[PDB]
Formats: sequence, structure tokens, C-alpha cells
Amino acid sequence: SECVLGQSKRVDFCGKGYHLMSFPQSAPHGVVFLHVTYVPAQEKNFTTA
Amino acid sequence: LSRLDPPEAEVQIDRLITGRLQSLQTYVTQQLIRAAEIRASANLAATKM
Repeated sequence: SECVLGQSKRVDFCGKGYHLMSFPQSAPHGVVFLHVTYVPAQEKNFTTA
Repeated sequence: LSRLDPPEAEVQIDRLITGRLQSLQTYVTQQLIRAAEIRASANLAATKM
């Protein structure tokens, strides 16, 4: 009720990374959560004023 | 078992052996709700982790 319903703000509480959305699946005596996170890969340096 | 005889020791052994593992019964309950006090404080660590 805070990852599947709704778009949370809680990292390490809705998977690993900035939580996007959540797909639940049934399981024998279990619940399985998929997670979608926005975790970018490639960067640089940059220079400010 | 040695001094008391198994006819009239059996009501003594009635709640000697049946009662002794009732004392880590104490201990694990003392354990886990310090452990689950931290297993959720894991999640409370995970709040600002």
C-alpha cells in the first residue's frame, strides 16, 4: 500500500533506486514485488559559475 | 532419578523435564523483540539510509 498503490518517496523501501512504479505478483505463501527505478549510468564533469 | 524412586518420583518428574525448556522460551522471546525491534529498526535505518 505504499509501493504498488501510489508513488512513494522512500528509497530502500520500494526497491533499489528512485522508485517509479510497482508490479505485484502472487506466490505460494508469498508476495513478490517487481520494481522500476530510475538509476542513471553515464556522466561527465561539468563546470559552474 | 537415583534417590527418588520412579513410582513416587514420576509426579516429581511430571513437571521437571516438562518444564525446563520453558526457560529459553523466556530467552528467545527476550531475543526476537529486541531483534525485531532492530529488524524494524533496520527499516528505520532504511528510512534515512
